[PDB]
Amino acid sequence: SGFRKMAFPSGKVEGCMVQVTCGTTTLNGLWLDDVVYCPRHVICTSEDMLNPNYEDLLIRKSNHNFLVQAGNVQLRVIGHSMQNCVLKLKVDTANPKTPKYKFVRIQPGQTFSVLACYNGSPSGVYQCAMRPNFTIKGSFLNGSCGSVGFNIDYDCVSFCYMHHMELPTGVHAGTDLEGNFYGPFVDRQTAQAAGTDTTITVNVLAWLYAAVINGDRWFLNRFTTTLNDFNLVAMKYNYEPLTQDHVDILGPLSAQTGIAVLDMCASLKELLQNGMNGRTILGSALLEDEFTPFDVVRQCSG
Amino acid sequence: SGFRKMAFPSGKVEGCMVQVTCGTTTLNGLWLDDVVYCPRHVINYEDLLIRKSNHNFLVQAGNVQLRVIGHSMQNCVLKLKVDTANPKTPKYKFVRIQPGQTFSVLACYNGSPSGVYQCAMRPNFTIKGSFLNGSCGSVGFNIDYDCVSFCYMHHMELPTGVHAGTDLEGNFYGPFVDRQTAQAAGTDTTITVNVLAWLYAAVINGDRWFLNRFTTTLNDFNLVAMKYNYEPLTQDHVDILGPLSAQTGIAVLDMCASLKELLQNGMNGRTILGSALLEDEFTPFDVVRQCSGVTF
Ligand SMILES: O=C(Cc1cc(Cl)cc(N2CCN(C(=O)c3ccco3)CC2)c1)Nc1cncc2ccccc12
Ligand SMILES: O=C(Cc1cc(Cl)cc(N2CCN(C(=O)c3ccco3)CC2)c1)Nc1cncc2ccccc12
Ligand SMILES: [Cl-]
Repeated sequence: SGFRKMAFPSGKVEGCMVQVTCGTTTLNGLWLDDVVYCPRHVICTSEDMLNPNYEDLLIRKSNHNFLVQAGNVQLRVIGHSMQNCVLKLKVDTANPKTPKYKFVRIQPGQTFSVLACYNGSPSGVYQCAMRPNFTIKGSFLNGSCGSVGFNIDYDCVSFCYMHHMELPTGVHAGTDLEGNFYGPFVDRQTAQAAGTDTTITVNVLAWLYAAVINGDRWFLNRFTTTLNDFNLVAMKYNYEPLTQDHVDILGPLSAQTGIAVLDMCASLKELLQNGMNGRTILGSALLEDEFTPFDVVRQCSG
Repeated sequence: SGFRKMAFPSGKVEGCMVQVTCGTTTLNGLWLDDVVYCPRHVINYEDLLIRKSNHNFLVQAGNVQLRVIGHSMQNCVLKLKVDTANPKTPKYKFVRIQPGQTFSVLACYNGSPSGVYQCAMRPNFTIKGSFLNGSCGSVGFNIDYDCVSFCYMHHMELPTGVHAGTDLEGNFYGPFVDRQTAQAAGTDTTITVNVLAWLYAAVINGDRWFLNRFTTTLNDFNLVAMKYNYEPLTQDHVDILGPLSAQTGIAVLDMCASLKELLQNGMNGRTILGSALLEDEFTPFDVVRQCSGVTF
């Protein structure tokens, strides 16, 4: 019993964190096999904030300009290349602690663990979700760039995010491990605004199923809804549209609890209308949207 | 910016988790040096233990079976001596924590780490954990520099879905016993010093709507705290929050006046750090560590 915002154990990623220094800038790098991955903005000077030409800045660098530190050992950079917004520093030593891993690009609503790092050293681990506006609500200070987001399945680490920047609203933007930004963001200090964020409806429904599995039913009602009427209502509270894919995805939790998806949708519509009336659901007075259907099944069933 | 429920990096503890099987029961063990610690309920415990041989305890560390060469009990923990010291043993201490203190839990099943989450020792000595059958022996810890302070070992789940366990010396937190008998968690209260720390975290992150011009006395605040099932705030708590008070410019009794108003009037549709409830599972130290980026 119980339901917590649970992160993956971070050890497999901790053994990959290194410090990358280029000039006056120091940030984190991810050392997998003989490559260190990090944000390409590590090559920017104070004059390359707004409109850096990374190809031009990179061509001027030598391998010995990149100082890479793995624990108390300086690694030797023997090559460098850029892939989209990530810099790949070839090193002369393969990381002996390289886990089984994959690079995966995630979709909005997906969750992942973040291992926040400073100076190549892990500081903490927390659970995140890719918001519908492609930002993440992380906890990051200056120096956290290059910290990564990941999931673990079996003994395989799926790296899905690399931290690049904080937007004016305190939310965070980054890329996958192929250097492609999530969202319409660029690794320039030109003014960029996150689009209006919305609630991840499918995740709220998953969390209501988690509540039912854990013994709570107070929010259930005798009603159902059509998918279209639900979306018309949900949109008025800035909830993401619920698609037939989301309904299908909720099938297993529906079968386990005996509450049809559209019946849970009617419960959600009522909660949006009434609020909680001093009650909580799984220790929260707000509807939680950073647990996916897959997270609920994993945490509640194994 | 941002403020998350953040756990310590778990790698140092992951390299200590092993599976312990005794008869039909399988649970987790903590392998430090040449000893595996686990709940004694894996087995009148003295009478049940005397009947066991070393080979009855099957200990698996990854894909390797360890050899048990001795067994002894310390309070509610069983100590299985093994023939091999754990090469991954970190620098560690066993520490007993107090209610209100937080720690990270590395939830494990079959000796394999499944997740990590941060929680607090409730004033009623339970933890609002997230555990399924097979999670016994999972541990709670804090990290200071490179030293792991192990403070909790999971033993059981109470009827309300909350959890009970011991320190690593086998002493239960709370008035619980390791017997398959209905036991109830006492009425819980809110960890006041932690709520104040989290309000300071909100101020540091730009959430100031709940601030007010008022201050209060420690005694008047505690009278209001008692009324709302909040733990008493001591002068030690006030002193502990001193750094956050100096950083934000909000004296602890000034934050207490903000807290009193929140308790008597509610949030009025507003939130603080993304919560519509007052969060009490961040200590003043947690706030300073997170809002300053300390590493391990
Ligand atoms: O965010 C950067 C550095 C950084 C990298 C890159 Cl690739 C881009 C940019 N920009 C992003 C977009 N932009 C704006 O939209 C803006 C701010 C004010 C008005 O407009 C300007 C800066 C900033 N670092 C840091 C990463 N994470 C947490 C930090 C918490 C404190 C301080 C820094 C942190
Ligand atoms: O709680 C035990 C096993 C266990 C160990 C020991 Cl030392 C004692 C006891 N009991 C004494 C405490 N008690 C109650 O007060 C209670 C619950 C329901 C009715 O009464 C439960 C029986 C149970 N395991 C598990 C650990 N964590 C999560 C689990 C989630 C599902 C199932 C089991 C889990
Ligand atoms: Cl995805």
